[PDB]
Amino acid sequence: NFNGLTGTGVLTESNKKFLPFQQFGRDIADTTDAVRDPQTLEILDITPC
Amino acid sequence: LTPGDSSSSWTAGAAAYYVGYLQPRTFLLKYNENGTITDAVDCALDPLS
Amino acid sequence: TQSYTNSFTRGVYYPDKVFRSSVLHSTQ
Amino acid sequence: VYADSFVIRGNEVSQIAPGQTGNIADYNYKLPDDFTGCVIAWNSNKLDS
Amino acid sequence: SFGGVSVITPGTNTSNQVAVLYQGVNCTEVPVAIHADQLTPTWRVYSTGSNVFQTRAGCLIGAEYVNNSYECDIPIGAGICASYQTQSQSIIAYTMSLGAENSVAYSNNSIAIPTNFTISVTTEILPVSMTKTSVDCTMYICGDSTECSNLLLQYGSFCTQLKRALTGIAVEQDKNTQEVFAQVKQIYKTPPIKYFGGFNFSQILPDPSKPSKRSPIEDLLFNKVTLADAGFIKQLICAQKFNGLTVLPPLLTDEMIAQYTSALLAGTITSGWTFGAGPALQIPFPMQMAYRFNGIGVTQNVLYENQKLIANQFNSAIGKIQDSLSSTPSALGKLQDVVNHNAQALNTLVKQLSSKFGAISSVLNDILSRLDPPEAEVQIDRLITGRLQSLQTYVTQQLIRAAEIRASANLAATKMSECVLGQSKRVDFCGKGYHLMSFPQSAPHGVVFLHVTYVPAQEKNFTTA
Amino acid sequence: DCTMYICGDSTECSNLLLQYGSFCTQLKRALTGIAVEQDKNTQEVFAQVKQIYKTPPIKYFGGFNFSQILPDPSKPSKRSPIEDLLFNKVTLADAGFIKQLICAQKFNGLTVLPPLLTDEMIAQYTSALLAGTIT
Amino acid sequence: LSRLDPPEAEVQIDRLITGRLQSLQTYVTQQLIRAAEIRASANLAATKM
Ligand SMILES: *[C@@H]1O[C@H](CO)[C@@H](O[C@@H]2O[C@H](CO)[C@@H](O)[C@H](O)[C@H]2NC(C)=O)[C@H](O)[C@H]1NC(C)=O
Ligand SMILES: *[C@@H]1O[C@H](CO)[C@@H](O[C@@H]2O[C@H](CO)[C@@H](O)[C@H](O)[C@H]2NC(C)=O)[C@H](O)[C@H]1NC(C)=O
Ligand SMILES: *[C@@H]1O[C@H](CO)[C@@H](O[C@@H]2O[C@H](CO)[C@@H](O)[C@H](O)[C@H]2NC(C)=O)[C@H](O)[C@H]1NC(C)=O
Ligand SMILES: *[C@@H]1O[C@H](CO)[C@@H](O)[C@H](O)[C@H]1NC(C)=O
Ligand SMILES: *[C@@H]1O[C@H](CO)[C@@H](O)[C@H](O)[C@H]1NC(C)=O
Ligand SMILES: *[C@@H]1O[C@H](CO)[C@@H](O)[C@H](O)[C@H]1NC(C)=O
Ligand SMILES: *[C@@H]1O[C@H](CO)[C@@H](O)[C@H](O)[C@H]1NC(C)=O
Ligand SMILES: *[C@@H]1O[C@H](CO)[C@@H](O)[C@H](O)[C@H]1NC(C)=O
Repeated sequence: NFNGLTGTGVLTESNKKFLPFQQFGRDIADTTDAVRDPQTLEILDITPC
Repeated sequence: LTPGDSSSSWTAGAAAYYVGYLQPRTFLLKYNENGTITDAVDCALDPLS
Repeated sequence: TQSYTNSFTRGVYYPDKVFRSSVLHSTQ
Repeated sequence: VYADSFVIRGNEVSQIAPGQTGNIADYNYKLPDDFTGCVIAWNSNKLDS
Repeated sequence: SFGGVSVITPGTNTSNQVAVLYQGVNCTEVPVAIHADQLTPTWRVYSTGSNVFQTRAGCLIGAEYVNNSYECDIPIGAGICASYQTQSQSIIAYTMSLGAENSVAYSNNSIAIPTNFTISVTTEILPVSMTKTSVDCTMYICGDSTECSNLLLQYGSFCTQLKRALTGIAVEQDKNTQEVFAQVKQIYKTPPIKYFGGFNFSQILPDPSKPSKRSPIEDLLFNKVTLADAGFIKQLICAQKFNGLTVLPPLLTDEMIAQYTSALLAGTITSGWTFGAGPALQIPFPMQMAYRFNGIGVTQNVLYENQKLIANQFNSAIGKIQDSLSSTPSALGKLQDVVNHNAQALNTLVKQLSSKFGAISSVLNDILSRLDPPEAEVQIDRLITGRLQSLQTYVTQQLIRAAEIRASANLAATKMSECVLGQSKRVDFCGKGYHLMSFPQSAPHGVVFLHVTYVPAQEKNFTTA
Repeated sequence: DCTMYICGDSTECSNLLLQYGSFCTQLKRALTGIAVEQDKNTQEVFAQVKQIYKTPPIKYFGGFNFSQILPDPSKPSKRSPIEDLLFNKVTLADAGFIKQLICAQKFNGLTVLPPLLTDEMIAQYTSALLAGTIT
Repeated sequence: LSRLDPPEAEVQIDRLITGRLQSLQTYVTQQLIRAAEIRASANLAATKM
């Protein structure tokens, strides 16, 4: 429930280059792939079950 | 650095100044692996474009 | 000193605030 | 989140709708067709008396 | 007045000059000049009066006519073809050349008989199978949502058919290689010592020095052809297919296929064509080649008197074929396009998911979480019917592609049953010219034939009665 | 052309169709797949020979009469007499070559491209394929 | 269009758009099958030739 974005999967650390204005990561499906934790400002990752 | 003359109609004269106008166009942009834009081509310049 | 020159390639700005990588997205 | 608040004729409830034109819906108040949200109204007899 | 616009260009890494063809219109009218807000192509860079040429398919701008006759590279139409040329460089359009003019000396009593010949080797490339695929309705359309599934079951059996059809296609694909390759009951083995009367076969037999045990030509073919997804421990775009799209692995891995090819090679270089009919029989190679000449109306004495030269010619051709296959820009077009078509189809199928289809959004979770159900089933219904329509086209085209591949596989099976396992009399079937032999080789989703043929040479006239 | 057929001269229709994704790149790739293929069939059926042969001057062949299949130079198109019946018997509808009333009614994106091998150089292959098989 | 406002003209057009799209898809689907047998007939001519 990262500010919405209901889903399910696996969360793990990433090595992305999220710029200070960059918030959400996407792949070529218009589906989320990387998200930043609002409460810690950390670059997570989402992996399907 | 503001000297006076009557330059116009495709001349060259120092101003420390630039201006341009925007138009509605379609662009094709590429993203580097870092996530940084590096190249872009507009579709309404040449047939090759 | 009004004068006319060429702009070459300049003015590309991020059209969206979503991360991409190795993509060829196109926008109008 | 934005809240616009004004008092109007109660017979123009229909004119308070995206894409709906009228005496006040063409020059006074313009409703974009992409409005998501809700509108709340109530009788104002004790309000304007 | 309106029409289409087409762009003729050479490789962008070679030059940046272009030409423009306006489809079926006359340069007398609006292509003659362009004004602002008058033509949808806004750029008025072309003078619309420089080197204007008229063609039966529409007048062409940006290339000048030449009255020469060359074999043409980029076909424009109505017999007019364009190509790059040096004046200092530009693009020209001209008239196609049907070939080199020649005439014959027919007369009452003159006949021309050849005095020399040439053993030649040509190649042939054929697809035999494609990449299997199996997909899920439940996760492609209504991925991870109970109510979406309960709405999907309401449309009846629109999903059992899709799975059944895809499984049938996969099974037929697995049968194709079996019927093409399994022509031998017993796996043979190469002779222990490899001497064949001057004929040098080391370029096509397996090489035990390498771990994979594949011939050098096989190695070139495997390295040149590049594959995207082989469906092995999938666990970037290859892994982005976690929306329901799988890839199953072929039944016969590329180690028995090598053994099948080696068995066919050994049987055809130690037994001739007997092992295609009954028990394999031993016969020395020069005698086999003598009989294969005997099969085209040439007495065996020529082979027995010129064996050294024949072997040298065959060795030279074998050596040259590897270099020609190596240095060519693109000769394996068919297999590459077979891979590319499937990859593009899957990419389009995946990308179709990010389409509103008239719905408010393309994210099922958000739409089913943000709205009270009565409208949720309406929106989900629109999304479901759109996605189902997108899915049906995929199997519809898959069936046709599978049918075409089946026709090609049948042709390859016939060619291997006829040319390889015996000399073939069908002209222009087993190689240009009179046919001598064939050799098979594997390639990722396909086969390659080396046809060894016999072509006449310098001739002399005589008077006949 | 998708836009011409469906959304005839309508910006609002053109904008709305963009929602349906790529239901038109496929409809253009599929038809250009057919168009390329057709120009390849007429190459395999006819262009078997790399060269072009010329019929000998005197049309005597030991008593056989080949006048009805060898081309007659008198006609402007240099076609053999038999195929003249072929063109008269066959009643072609339209070739789409500058159609400019039913043929003009297809001014709805239904263009008809012309073949690469015009039906004049097709005869030369037919002449070559036949002039070399009689001498 | 001249008889409708933007609100439901979108829907009425949307009824026509899917009407012709499904109609056009039938054309190409039949062309491919027709063009399949010709290739099965051209390949018979080349062999016979
Ligand atoms: C000998 O053979 C040559 C070539 O095979 C014949 O010469 C050709 O004759 C035709 C007759 O029209 C000419 O068009 C060619 O240009 C000739 N070719 C060459 C290379 O000369 C010749 O007719 C044959 N017979 C004799 C008696 O020479
Ligand atoms: C038939 O063609 C072959 C083609 O090679 C000729 O072989 C050449 O013969 C010359 C003369 O002896 C040698 O110098 C060459 O090295 C040979 N070529 C090769 C590849 O070995 C042969 O001479 C021709 N025969 C006739 C009668 O013309
Ligand atoms: C013809 O056969 C001989 C042996 O019977 C091959 O000889 C060696 O083959 C290796 C394979 O790459 C080469 O690296 C050596 O240079 C060859 N030695 C000599 C002395 O030639 C020979 O390669 C075979 N011919 C071909 C074309 O492969
Ligand atoms: C891109 O990332 C690589 C590895 O993370 C790094 O070496 C390189 O400097 C980066 N380039 C940038 C940030 O422009
Ligand atoms: C185009 O040709 C040049 C050779 O000058 C080569 O370096 C380049 O890689 C070529 N382009 C592509 C896409 O391979
Ligand atoms: C095309 O232009 C030529 C130029 O003279 C003209 O004669 C011809 O009639 C035009 N074609 C049509 C269909 O009008
Ligand atoms: C090219 O050939 C044509 C024949 O159609 C001739 O008329 C012309 O003079 C030649 N030379 C040119 C076009 O420079
Ligand atoms: C063959 O001989 C006959 C008898 O003289 C002659 O009429 C005929 O023209 C000859 N053939 C050719 C092709 O000239």
